[PDB]
Amino acid sequence: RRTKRERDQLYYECYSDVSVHEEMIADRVRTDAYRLGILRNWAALRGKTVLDVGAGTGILSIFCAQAGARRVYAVEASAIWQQAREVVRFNGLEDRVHVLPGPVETVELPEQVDAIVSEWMGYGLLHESMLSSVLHARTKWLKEGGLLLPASAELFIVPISDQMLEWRLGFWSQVKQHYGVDMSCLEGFATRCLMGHSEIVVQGLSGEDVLARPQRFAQLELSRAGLEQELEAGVGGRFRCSCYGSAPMHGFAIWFQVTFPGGEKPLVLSTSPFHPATHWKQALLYLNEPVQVEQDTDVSGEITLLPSRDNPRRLRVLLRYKVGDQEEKTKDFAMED
Amino acid sequence: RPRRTKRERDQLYYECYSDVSVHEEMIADRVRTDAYRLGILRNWAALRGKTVLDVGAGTGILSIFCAQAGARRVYAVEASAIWQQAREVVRFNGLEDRVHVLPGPVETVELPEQVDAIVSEWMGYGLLHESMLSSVLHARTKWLKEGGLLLPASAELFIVPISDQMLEWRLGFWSQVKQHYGVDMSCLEGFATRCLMGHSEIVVQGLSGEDVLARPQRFAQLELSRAGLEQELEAGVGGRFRCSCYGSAPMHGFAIWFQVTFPGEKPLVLSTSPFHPATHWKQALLYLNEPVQVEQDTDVSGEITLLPSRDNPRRLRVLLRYKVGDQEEKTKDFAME
Ligand SMILES: Nc1ncnc2c1ncn2[C@@H]1O[C@H](CSCC[C@H](N)C(=O)O)[C@@H](O)[C@H]1O
Ligand SMILES: Nc1ncnc2c1ncn2[C@@H]1O[C@H](CSCC[C@H](N)C(=O)O)[C@@H](O)[C@H]1O
Ligand SMILES: *CCC(=O)Nc1cccc(-c2c[nH]cc2CN(C)CCN)c1
Repeated sequence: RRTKRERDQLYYECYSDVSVHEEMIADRVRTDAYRLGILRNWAALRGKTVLDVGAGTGILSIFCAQAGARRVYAVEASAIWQQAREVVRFNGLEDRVHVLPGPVETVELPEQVDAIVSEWMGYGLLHESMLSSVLHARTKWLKEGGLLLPASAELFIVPISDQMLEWRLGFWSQVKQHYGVDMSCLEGFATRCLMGHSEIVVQGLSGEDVLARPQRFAQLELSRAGLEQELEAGVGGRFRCSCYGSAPMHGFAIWFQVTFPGGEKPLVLSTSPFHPATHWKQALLYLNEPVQVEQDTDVSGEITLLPSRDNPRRLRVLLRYKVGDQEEKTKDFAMED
Repeated sequence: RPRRTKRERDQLYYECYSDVSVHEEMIADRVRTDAYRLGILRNWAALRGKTVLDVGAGTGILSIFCAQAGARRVYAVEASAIWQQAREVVRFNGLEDRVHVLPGPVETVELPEQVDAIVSEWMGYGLLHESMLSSVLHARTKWLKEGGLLLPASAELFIVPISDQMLEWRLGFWSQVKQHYGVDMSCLEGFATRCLMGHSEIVVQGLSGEDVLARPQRFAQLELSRAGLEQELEAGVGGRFRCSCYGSAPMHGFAIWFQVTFPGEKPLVLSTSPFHPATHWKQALLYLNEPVQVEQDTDVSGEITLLPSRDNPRRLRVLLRYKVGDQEEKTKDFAME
């Protein structure tokens, strides 16, 4: 029964709480990437004007002030804007950073800007669907030739064997050795419960969980004309890879990176399991049950990321896949609550 | 609260026990599962050739422990769909003539006879969350023979003031931002305090000795054979407490926890204390709206009541009144997260 005004109310109220901003600012990989991406673009920002789309606690806007921006419009729709105003005033930057309450779509800036900065990425890159707000701002408020930070995003997929899941499935066969009762027969049940659902699971993996070379399946250049329409229809594509070895394959992980223009050279913020952990972790797409793979087992497929039917802020993933000689299968996932 | 009928609430409660994760967590809790295993086997003399009712058999584990103790017949009653898994575990262990899995609530299930003993793991967070105890007492009245065994036989509830070191780290986070990022966010401590302490939810979290500010106090004792215990549960259980603080510390509120006792041999105690080995129950934390500074010998006293919530009688409510030093008496009314 959820309307657009109610959905947006609930979405923004979630960002009014401290925990989510604590988690974001405690993410050093994330927050340093933005700090360093901003400072490397000093030449484009010094004396110039910036729009921070979704300013939160104000931190990115203040990085921009510190890079030399003449003025920063810190726009924020959640009640956290009040915290941002307090932080700006506390750092003595009222004259340089103007906190503006409300959605960026309807906010009134006194001028167009030279640059946009935004941390808009959700789980699986596109959960929350905030990118359309950034693009709306770009069209409405960014000067011709202005700077967009980050400037692009890329999506990757790979087959995985999730070590933690494997222990959880193996648990039931270990009951006998712990307590002298054989519960190995609940393995099928544990599998139905943990793998047989159609939810995207957000969980951090290591490189040892990755079974093949990761494949890029989409590239999003934020300045590309028609990107809004692509997001609505769905982004993605085909992939193919070969497994390294014997492993119980559980499904796929997806992740992203975003890239900032260089000064210097281009800075990449990555959420790969081979790279230092971030609060995004990776987004796991589990098969209904494990499939044993071997060295050189072919894994192919096709994936589309799109907004859900009944909630446009909820990521949906449509997956088609083939593991070795098993027939092609499909699975339709939605982001877990 | 959005209105649900009794039948609907009960259905949602049992459906949550139909999933593997809670049973994995319970069985992985070695402290819990070995307490019952040993509590049952120590009572071999009262169980040899005798009949047992397992109230809320789940995956069937306690019922099988009872059969292993020499029980002649065990009735494994389970209202959640997990009864199907119990039935299969029993068959797989070759115990189908001794352990009989019976589906449905213990309140309406028909046994062929009264029993010599009841075993049940009925304890929720803060002991009484879920309100399962009344079902065990219902089964005692209806099915347990006069002089019959009850496992466990009693429960006790404890309270102590705490300085949560983890919470103190989270509140101090905003003062550490300048060091990492060159942006001063120390002014958000107040906001973080309102968010993390100002709510009225019971927070379930594992503490240790370093978090405890005084000698723990027992505030209630529940003897399961006591007449009219059912009525006490509905009216609320609890009592007054007092203690004296050990040293200087920001007091954040209180922790409560419980233990239950099995008849011996000597008597086995399953404890959920922060000074004892960790369990899945952790402790239940009752935060004040903001920290209060205490000193050595600061008097902390009050009265605490645990009772069903009004809208959901399976949700634990806690009525607390307390006084720290010469601060005025305060009250706070909590509900389980
Ligand atoms: N259309 C919109 N207009 C304004 N703010 C928005 C928005 N959509 C999302 N937001 C806000 O954008 C923020 C994304 S999280 C990023 C917070 C902050 N920039 C930081 O880096 O720490 C949230 O605070 C959310 O409420
Ligand atoms: N009134 C009732 N009748 C039957 N089962 C009940 C019940 N109230 C709760 N239960 C069940 O009691 C169990 C409590 S959890 C304990 C599970 C199992 N005995 C073990 O020790 O691992 C749950 O499976 C729950 O569904
Ligand atoms: C499933 C119904 C329900 O809400 N149960 C509930 C609520 C909170 C936490 C748990 C839980 C989580 N892990 C294990 C358990 C059960 N545990 C508290 C022991 C119960 N006898 C369950």
